[PDB]
Amino acid sequence: DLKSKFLEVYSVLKSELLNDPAFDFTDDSRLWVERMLDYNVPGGKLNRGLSVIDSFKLLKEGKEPTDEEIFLACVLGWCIEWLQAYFLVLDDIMDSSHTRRGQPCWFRLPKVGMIAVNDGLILRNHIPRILKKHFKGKPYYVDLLDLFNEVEFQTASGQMIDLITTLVGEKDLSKYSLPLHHRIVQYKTAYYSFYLPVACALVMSGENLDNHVDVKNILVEMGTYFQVQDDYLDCFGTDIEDFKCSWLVVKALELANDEQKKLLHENYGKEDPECVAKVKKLYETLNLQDVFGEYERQSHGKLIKAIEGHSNKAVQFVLKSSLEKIYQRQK
Amino acid sequence: SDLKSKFLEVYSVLKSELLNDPAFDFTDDSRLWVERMLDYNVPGGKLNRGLSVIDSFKLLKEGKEPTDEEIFLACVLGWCIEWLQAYFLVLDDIMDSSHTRRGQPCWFRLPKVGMIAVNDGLILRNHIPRILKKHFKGKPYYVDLLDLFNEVEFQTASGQMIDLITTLVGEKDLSKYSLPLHHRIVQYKTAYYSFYLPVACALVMSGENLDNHVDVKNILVEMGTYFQVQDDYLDCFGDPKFIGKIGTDIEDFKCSWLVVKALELANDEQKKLLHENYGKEDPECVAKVKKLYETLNLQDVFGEYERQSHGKLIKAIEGHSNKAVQFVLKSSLEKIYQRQK
Repeated sequence: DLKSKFLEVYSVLKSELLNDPAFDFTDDSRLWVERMLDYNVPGGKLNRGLSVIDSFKLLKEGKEPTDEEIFLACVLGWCIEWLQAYFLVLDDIMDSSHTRRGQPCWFRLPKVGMIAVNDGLILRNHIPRILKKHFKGKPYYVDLLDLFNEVEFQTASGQMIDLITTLVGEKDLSKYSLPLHHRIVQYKTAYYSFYLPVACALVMSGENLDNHVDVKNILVEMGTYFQVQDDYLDCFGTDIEDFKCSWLVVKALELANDEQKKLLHENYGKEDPECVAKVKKLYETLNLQDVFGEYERQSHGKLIKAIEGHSNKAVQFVLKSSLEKIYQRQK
Repeated sequence: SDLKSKFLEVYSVLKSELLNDPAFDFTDDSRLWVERMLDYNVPGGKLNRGLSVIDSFKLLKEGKEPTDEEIFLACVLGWCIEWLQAYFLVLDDIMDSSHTRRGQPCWFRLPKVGMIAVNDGLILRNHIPRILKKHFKGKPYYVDLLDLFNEVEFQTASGQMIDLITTLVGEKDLSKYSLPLHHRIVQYKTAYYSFYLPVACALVMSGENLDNHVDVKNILVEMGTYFQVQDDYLDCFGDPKFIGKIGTDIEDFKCSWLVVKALELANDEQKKLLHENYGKEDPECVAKVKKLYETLNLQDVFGEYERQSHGKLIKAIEGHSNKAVQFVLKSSLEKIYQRQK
């Protein structure tokens, strides 16, 4: 129903981009861009993109959204998926990764290499082209541009602190802390994964985003909790191997004794299954599955009370639906 | 100079504002990181594109003295152009596996940076909206600024794409290289951001609608194409002391204007000579290619191209109905006509 229409809208947007009047395409560059698009953009699960349409429908009370609206919401969802693909291509380059969704990373294919860097740029610059094409006549056009620019800035800044914390500070693991993890996760994932889709739906609904700081705070907290879920599922996956500032290692560094904190310092993300076995058993000995369960339900309580504090029924429906889609997930 | 010093003072102001940005939770580490990256990559060049914004705005302000506030806003737009260029240059140095820029190691070459520089490029680009929002959000031409910068960035990235896939992908047949492909690469990769964008910023500040200045855009794009032809010529026949570096376009198998004109002017033996020497590093082949350029008299062909381009541009410029616009375009032309650096 909606998902099929979303993929159809992908085909529409790709056609428009490959007939863009701002660039003089030839067969070579048109085929290059179309292969790059098909390899990097539509292959994911597209949850963030479709949540735009979901949120827009719930904010239109319990009524029917029209046809234009459905198309527009799909276009904004695809803008979010384009943003994510743009970040992922460059992240795979920076992480020297090999595989994504079971296929080689874009930059790993022999005819691309570091060209993929520029491809990342292309992906990002497709978002204005799309927006201009479908929202230039709308009165909230500039709000869209400001929203996407600010969320992109925040995601890049979160990636920066993740990079510097890890690669520039794996001397002392003491560095990893609970506020540092919270900040990294809030800026790198929460704004674009949870705030941005609902903010798109709100802007389309005619709302001023400056009157919805409550919604933004709640969604940022919910995204932090989502990424904690991700950190937990990576181990219970190469976070330990990659010396990442995971929630699990941070909680372990706060709950262990001097001997177990010595164990962590002397076996964290330093190659070999050996080293990765010791970390997992330290996690078991501290019973980090019960700490994560307690954190999980406690966060759930926080979020539901905060959500029921809001004065708009549709907003409550949106936030409650977002929460239950991830509550006690295994994937 | 007076205005260059004021321009660098405006850089300091913009950097302070960016390091106190309310949209991000800075700590000592990331604030020092962003400041070390900004100072290393943004203010160290010649800032010609940035300062041309102020020059163009003052030329368009026929008759009525610009305020200090207007000069500051023009400086801000010039710095946005320099930020865009810095972002592109950081990523280009990564893609080209370069080693040094302006006599110092490339940002990604420093041991504590490496591939972090990729994300640093992103940071640089996303500084441009932060700056614009900070200083122009209340202006009625704010959205025109955003559209201008987004579209020029799209066109620059696309020009880089066709340059990369022309040079790197496929086999390395030198036949593909042609004059239309060179024109397309050069127009989209350099001309829009180096020549159109500064003047367009000055025009937007003047209250103009850019949709009524397509002629200006055409003239500036053609002028930027001519500028990059000059750069291609000087990369081989220029002076390394005056330019700053030694040109390696022949080694790097670039779709230069010189090799294209050589392939259109040579005979079968000289085109085979070109096929068997262009694009390898060792100076024997480079010297054969350069002396072929000499025997083909590519210097005099370039001189004739330059004076034909000058005549064309002068005629097109004097076709325009606004004298201030004509002054802007002629000032842009005479700064580069017969330049040596």
